[PDB]
Amino acid sequence: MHHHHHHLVPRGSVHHIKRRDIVLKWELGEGAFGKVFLAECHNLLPEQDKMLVAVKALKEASESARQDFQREAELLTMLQHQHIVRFFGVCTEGRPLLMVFEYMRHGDLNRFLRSHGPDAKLLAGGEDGPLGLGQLLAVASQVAAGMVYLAGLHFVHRDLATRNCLVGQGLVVKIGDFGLPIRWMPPESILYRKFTTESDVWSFGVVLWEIFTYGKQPWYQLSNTEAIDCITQGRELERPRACPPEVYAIMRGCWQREPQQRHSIKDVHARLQALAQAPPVYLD
Ligand SMILES: Cn1cnc(-c2ccc(OC3CCN(C(=O)Cc4ccc(OC(F)(F)F)cc4)CC3)c(C(N)=O)c2)c1
Repeated sequence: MHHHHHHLVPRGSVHHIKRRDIVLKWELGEGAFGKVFLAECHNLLPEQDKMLVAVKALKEASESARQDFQREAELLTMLQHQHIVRFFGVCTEGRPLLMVFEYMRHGDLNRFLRSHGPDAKLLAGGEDGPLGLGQLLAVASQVAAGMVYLAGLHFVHRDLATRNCLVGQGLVVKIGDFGLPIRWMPPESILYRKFTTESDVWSFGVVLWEIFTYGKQPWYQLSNTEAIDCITQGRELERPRACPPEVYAIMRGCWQREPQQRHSIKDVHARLQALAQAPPVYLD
């Protein structure tokens, strides 16, 4: 499993939550493996007597999982930043074993982008304004910030996509993981299964494309095989209509064929916070 996070050592202890303090309300979507519930958490934070959390319940017993659960929990207690989905602690009192996370009310970034995009009405007869340049750049900057954090910990995500980012209380974007993302992968990751900080910056560039297409499928016009072919052949995703050349220049910097030629996430977030600060002059 996380043999790729073996080098990481958490200094702090895992917080244990009592069963009683967790009051499950109803499921958050269609959780795979676990299923995720929205729950009321008692005595977790002093300021908020009964706060809202996302609770992931583990499916299987056996030291195989019980051991994995403990390592996943330990690593998560270590990952604490404004742009990383917060982990609160675990519950071991009886079965199933629970993992408690911060509630992100607007769900994943992909649906969010789709629902705040030009094709929104086409994606909903369902319920029934497109996110502006600054709004898109804020999202883009928030994600890069999470990636600058993880690179600081020598942590490789391996699955950075808008589907794995979450939106919360007032357009706050945080990187998480819902658990082969070939379309977001660089050629060294496809062919040689080599995942580094450089592999993650490429995926960030794909995330940037996803943001500026309002959740469109990377290589949508291609099958999985067709996509692998174009990635290894050196083909780059076309600059979205919504994307200014200034933002496209960053994606291209992430997609540099040679990993050691790819633009650092520090430089990427820096450039993104600067454009996010003053949106560039762009007209379609
Ligand atoms: C409107 N709506 C419909 N569904 C939702 C919804 C569904 C599931 C949710 O919870 C799950 C998200 C996915 N998970 C995580 O992201 C854990 C993780 C953290 C860091 C992390 O580290 C790192 F580095 F990758 F970021 C890895 C995993 C599990 C928990 C939430 C929520 N967090 O409120 C919201 C909202």
